[PDB]
Amino acid sequence: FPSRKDAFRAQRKGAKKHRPEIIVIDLKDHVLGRAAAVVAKQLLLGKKITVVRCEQLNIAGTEIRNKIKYLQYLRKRKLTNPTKGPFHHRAPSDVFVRTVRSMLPRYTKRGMKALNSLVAYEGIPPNVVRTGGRVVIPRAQRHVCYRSERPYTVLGNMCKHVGWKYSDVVANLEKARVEKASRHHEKQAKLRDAWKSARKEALAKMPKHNVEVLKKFGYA
Amino acid sequence: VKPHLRHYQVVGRESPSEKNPEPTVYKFEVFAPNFVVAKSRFWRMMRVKNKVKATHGDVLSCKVVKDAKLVARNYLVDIAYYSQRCGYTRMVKEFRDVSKTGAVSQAYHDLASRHRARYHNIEVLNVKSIPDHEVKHLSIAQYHAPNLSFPLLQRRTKATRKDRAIFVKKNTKRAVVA
RNA sequence: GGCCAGAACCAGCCCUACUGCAUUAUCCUGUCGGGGAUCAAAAUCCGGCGGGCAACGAAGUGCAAGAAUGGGUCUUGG
RNA sequence: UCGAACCACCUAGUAGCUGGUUCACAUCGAAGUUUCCCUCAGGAUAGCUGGUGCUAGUAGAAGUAUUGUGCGGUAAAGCAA
RNA sequence: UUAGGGAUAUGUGGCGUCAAAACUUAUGGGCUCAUUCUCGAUACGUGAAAAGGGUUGGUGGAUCCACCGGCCCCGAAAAUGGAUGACGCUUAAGCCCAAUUAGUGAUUGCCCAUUAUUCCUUUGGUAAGGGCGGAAACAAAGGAGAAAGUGUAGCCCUUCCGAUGUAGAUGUGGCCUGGAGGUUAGGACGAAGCUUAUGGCGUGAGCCUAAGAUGGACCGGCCUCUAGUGCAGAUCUUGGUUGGCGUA
RNA sequence: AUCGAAUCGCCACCUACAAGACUGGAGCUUGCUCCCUCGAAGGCGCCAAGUAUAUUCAUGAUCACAAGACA
RNA sequence: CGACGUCGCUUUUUGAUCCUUCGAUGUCGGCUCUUCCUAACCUAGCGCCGCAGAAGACGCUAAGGGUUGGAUUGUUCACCCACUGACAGGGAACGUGAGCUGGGUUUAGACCGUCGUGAGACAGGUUGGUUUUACCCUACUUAGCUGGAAAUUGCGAGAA
Ligand SMILES: [K+]
Ligand SMILES: [K+]
Ligand SMILES: [K+]
Ligand SMILES: [Mg+2]
Ligand SMILES: [Mg+2]
Ligand SMILES: [Mg+2]
Ligand SMILES: [Mg+2]
Ligand SMILES: [Mg+2]
Ligand SMILES: [Mg+2]
Ligand SMILES: [Mg+2]
Ligand SMILES: [Mg+2]
Ligand SMILES: [Mg+2]
Ligand SMILES: [Mg+2]
Ligand SMILES: [Mg+2]
Ligand SMILES: [Mg+2]
Ligand SMILES: [Mg+2]
Ligand SMILES: [Mg+2]
Ligand SMILES: [Mg+2]
Ligand SMILES: [Mg+2]
Ligand SMILES: [Mg+2]
Ligand SMILES: [Mg+2]
Ligand SMILES: [Mg+2]
Ligand SMILES: [Mg+2]
Ligand SMILES: [Mg+2]
Ligand SMILES: [Mg+2]
Ligand SMILES: [Mg+2]
Ligand SMILES: [Mg+2]
Ligand SMILES: [Mg+2]
Ligand SMILES: [Mg+2]
Ligand SMILES: [Mg+2]
Ligand SMILES: [Mg+2]
Ligand SMILES: [Mg+2]
Ligand SMILES: [Mg+2]
Ligand SMILES: [Mg+2]
Ligand SMILES: [Mg+2]
Ligand SMILES: [Mg+2]
Ligand SMILES: [Mg+2]
Ligand SMILES: [Mg+2]
Ligand SMILES: [Mg+2]
Ligand SMILES: [Mg+2]
Repeated sequence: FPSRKDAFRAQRKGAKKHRPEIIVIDLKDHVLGRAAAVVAKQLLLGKKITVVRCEQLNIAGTEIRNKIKYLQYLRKRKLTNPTKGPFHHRAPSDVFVRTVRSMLPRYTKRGMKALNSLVAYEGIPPNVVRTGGRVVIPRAQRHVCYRSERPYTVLGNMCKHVGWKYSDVVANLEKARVEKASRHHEKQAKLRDAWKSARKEALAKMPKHNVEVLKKFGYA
Repeated sequence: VKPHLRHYQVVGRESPSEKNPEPTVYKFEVFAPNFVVAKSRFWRMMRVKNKVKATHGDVLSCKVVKDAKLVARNYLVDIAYYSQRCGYTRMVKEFRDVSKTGAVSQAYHDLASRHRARYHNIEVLNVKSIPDHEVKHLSIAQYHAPNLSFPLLQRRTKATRKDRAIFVKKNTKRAVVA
């Protein structure tokens, strides 16, 4: 929440709404480690990145094997005083954040700034839905990274069985979002068709040598 | 990729002396990375077979045997290798390639993969091109059917190096970062 | 102006592009035979006989001496 | 203050043992091995190092080859010697 | 294998992030799935035997049987929570081979040293050379210098080579302190002493200037001589101070 | 109101979804044939509100943060 | 169950060594209190016996929870009397002395036996024999005040 001083300064200066350049990444069907490595390098290079749908990441192997790995991680604990010991997060977004954090120099101010430049969500929240098209990382997608014969796990199920408590809520929110977006996209089809028709018709009205140039460069 | 071994013919003899005014002349086929290695293998074979050492011998010729035109062929390779546990083991294998050097390089890679045998523990006995009706293994024989055809599945196609990108729009070819 | 910058030229140095000579035969190409397969063929393969330069930027091969004369030097001095 | 009191002096008693030992650059640069010692936590002695040179500055050179000519009883081999 | 600095190129080791390099290279070939010290990536070295069995190879024999190899699995049990360095990796970022932009055209993919090559500067030589009879001419309103020399603010110039180091040896027109014989200066228009975001010089020991809104009467340089002549620590000596602490 | 600042693509056509061992549609002969919009392009934006013989730019004097920024 | 052989594991036994500590790291046992391991005594599930039933044996997963009261002895160990579902084995500087206790071992007093000419000796027996200091840092237990997202700044702007 902004302070009254900041609001007063903004009113005095008389400026418009400002949004920094932010890249939104849809992490569905992505390999956890490779995605984390790419994101960490980009953060160190100085980008602002927001990742969505963290509950649909993939890890190679079997769900039982990865759950056992997580339980082995959970065993680690400072015996003398556990309140000071390692803190084990169960949400998929927190899992991804920790994985990225392990690939950064987290004990320097540069590393902390890079880490704070990252925001992670489960599903797609309303404040991110309408901000523009999302991107993918081609060199970290399952259908080009895993051989299809081998089994794989989905991070959401593993988190749900090791202690995450909001899988059903996330599923219901995702279903509602998809239904709403589908209705909106079913609308405006007439507008899209009208624009396509107008572009098709403009060729007969534009000058002929311009038509020839477009044909020569393949945009006809 | 072109094969990493070349086909060398080495012709040599023992230096003449009073005891042996007219020594015998020997010819040797080898597959080596270069002619220095070829000469080394030739002298090793001469020492272990005819009791003639490189310090008392002459090399009359060391040339490269050119390959024939590229045609899909069946190659039979008779090869052998040494290991401490089992002594010497000799085997005969069949490959499909376009040249003798390619077949021998494939055989070396196969031996390294399936038996952990390195270059200097391997001796090549023979290599030849054989007809289709003389092939004994089905894994090789399946490739000369008259109506062979198959699709390409589970492909990983990478873009041209100048056009590769890091972040790309979801259902779009537009690049976002590089 | 004994300050800060840009460009030009000179000497030196550094890194580029531009390349000829030897070799090829277990090879190249026709024809006859058998051999294979087919639905009939061809092709992979083996003998003879006649010609040869695989020469497109031939070849993953053995040497190379191509600046009469392209850029860098806040890495050197004018 | 006692398995030999206290005070002053010989007395700054002796210690092969423990501790210390005050400015800067420059040219060079080791040894824990030999022999003797009531010698084994110490010395003397040769070796390794520094300084000073003398002598006609290529000399009487060499942790290396080649050729010629001597020496040897380990590795291996043998028990049918 | 090491004087003070640039540029270029390498060694050992590496090229998923941490972390520079294949923004995860190829238009290279095979093998491997590992459920609570959680496969593997451990040169030296810092875990594993006898004996046994999922896939992929090889010798023989029949008309399907024995044999023996690769990778994997069982055999394999300890004391704080933990270690291929961490995360992670399985169309590997694992193991065995093999390349350099790829059957297209012949020769060095890339990254990192107190090493190699080259350039600038210093210092010392078993150092190597040249010059040193002032050529001539020239007032303000082209300039200076030019020493027969171990060592300096080096007599001047050119050239080549070496440069780390405990115990230890030696050298220095090398630094600093109290006093003596000489010589040359300074001071009430302010000596010694003391203070410093006072700069300048020297590789350095140190030297010199500035300011004092400090002080109030002595003292600097150079050549020789001389010694009770240089401090961070000795459960060091003497004096003062100090956290514990407004605490027990 | 100090405040001078670094940042230099925007859209009410991307801003919905799923699958890479099967993507436009059929046919049997199951890898070939035929048909179609021909199966590797989000839309704009880069100096006349649009492709035409219209129109002010200096002396800010040869580089210098871009002396300008609500596209 | 398993001879004759043969391969391994462990550091809860004793040896072997002499790397650290001699201008000092308080040393046996018990009491108190916490935590860890599994080579599993009881409690939960399974499998198999030469398992008719009952009572048992030999295995596998499993360390979550339990594992006692007394006589003699300084004891650890041992043995006996009882109760019980059972009375398992170990580590933590042979856990734990500025936490206690001081019975043992190991000063100076004294007696006995054996040894010695003697002063004296004996991992032989016996009796008597000072247990010091926290108010410092950290750890732990409770108890108060208070800034801060560029984690104190930029005006550097991201709403589940
Ligand atoms: K914890
Ligand atoms: K024929
Ligand atoms: K022991
Ligand atoms: Mg013919
Ligand atoms: Mg008394
Ligand atoms: Mg004395
Ligand atoms: Mg005395
Ligand atoms: Mg002594
Ligand atoms: Mg001493
Ligand atoms: Mg030296
Ligand atoms: Mg004597
Ligand atoms: Mg001593
Ligand atoms: Mg012998
Ligand atoms: Mg013999
Ligand atoms: Mg005998
Ligand atoms: Mg890390
Ligand atoms: Mg990098
Ligand atoms: Mg096998
Ligand atoms: Mg690990
Ligand atoms: Mg491991
Ligand atoms: Mg590592
Ligand atoms: Mg020099
Ligand atoms: Mg030195
Ligand atoms: Mg005096
Ligand atoms: Mg000060
Ligand atoms: Mg003195
Ligand atoms: Mg002092
Ligand atoms: Mg500006
Ligand atoms: Mg001691
Ligand atoms: Mg001590
Ligand atoms: Mg203590
Ligand atoms: Mg003590
Ligand atoms: Mg113990
Ligand atoms: Mg005590
Ligand atoms: Mg204690
Ligand atoms: Mg007692
Ligand atoms: Mg007696
Ligand atoms: Mg007693
Ligand atoms: Mg702030
Ligand atoms: Mg702000």
